[PDB]
Amino acid sequence: IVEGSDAEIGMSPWQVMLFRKSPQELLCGASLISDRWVLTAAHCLLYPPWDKNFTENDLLVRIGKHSRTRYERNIEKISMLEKIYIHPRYNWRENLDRDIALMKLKKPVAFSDYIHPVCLPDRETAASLLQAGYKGRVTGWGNLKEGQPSVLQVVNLPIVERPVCKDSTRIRITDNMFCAGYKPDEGKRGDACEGDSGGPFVMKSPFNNRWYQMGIVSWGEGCDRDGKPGFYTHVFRLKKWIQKVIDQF
Amino acid sequence: ADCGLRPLFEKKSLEDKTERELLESYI
Ligand SMILES: *C[C@@](*)(O)[C@H](CCCNC(N)=[NH2+])NC(=O)[C@@H]1CCCN1C(=O)[C@H](N)Cc1ccccc1
Repeated sequence: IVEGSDAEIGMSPWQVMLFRKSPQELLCGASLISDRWVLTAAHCLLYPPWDKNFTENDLLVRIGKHSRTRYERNIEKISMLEKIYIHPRYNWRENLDRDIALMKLKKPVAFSDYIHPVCLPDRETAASLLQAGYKGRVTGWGNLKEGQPSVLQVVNLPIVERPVCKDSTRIRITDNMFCAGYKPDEGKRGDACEGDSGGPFVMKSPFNNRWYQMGIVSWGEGCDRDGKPGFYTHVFRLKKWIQKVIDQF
Repeated sequence: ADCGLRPLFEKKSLEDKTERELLESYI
């Protein structure tokens, strides 16, 4: 996260950290959507151009973790993966379309003041919340510049009008993505960065006071460059897939 | 379901330091 601020304790309880089991290595961000399901970006698990193709056995996940240094004992939880599911039409060759993956935990995580799942948008929550100018919040332990923090980083960013996102990049953009960021002439800056993929773009519902995950950090060009808003997987547009995976029948 | 509500914030009827920026963006 570029130009963000240290996270307050317990402010992003659904935050998940995806680590390589051996050697120990922070790979990406993620999010808790149930006590057994973790949502992330597909490229955090499968990306041939970078020699990436992990299996369940290769990874682990940490939840409720506030310091990358310290080990808040009865606060953070470590879980192994039972199974990995990557969107079938995930396009890693061209534009990262449908950059989304689901990781089923071996065993359920008990909810606490420091660990809680984020809500997935229903049709009308998306309809009202997904508007250019409306701000969402992105969180992550990735790079602070185009190393990384000792504490979770947080940054609030405005959703950018599709025509503007499309004009900002040569990558063939799709409806399954959206971009967010500040205008060059506007003062504040901010963006996600490498290491942040898989992390949640969340919004608070003014209707029921709940936080909903509207996107997943997916990609960008550099980090926090003027005129270069970062991109996110559009969670609601891919909800049917998430449903068929979690509710196989 | 039990989601989107944080024990140390919404459940305590306490806002975090920057969530007003989000609410205000809706206007
Ligand atoms: C895996 C993630 O950590 C990372 C997020 C980067 C966010 N950038 C900003 N500024 N918000 N994703 C990536 O790095 C992705 C994965 C593959 C390459 N990639 C990129 O962002 C490239 N820089 C651009 C790109 C290449 C191929 C297809 C789509 C985009």
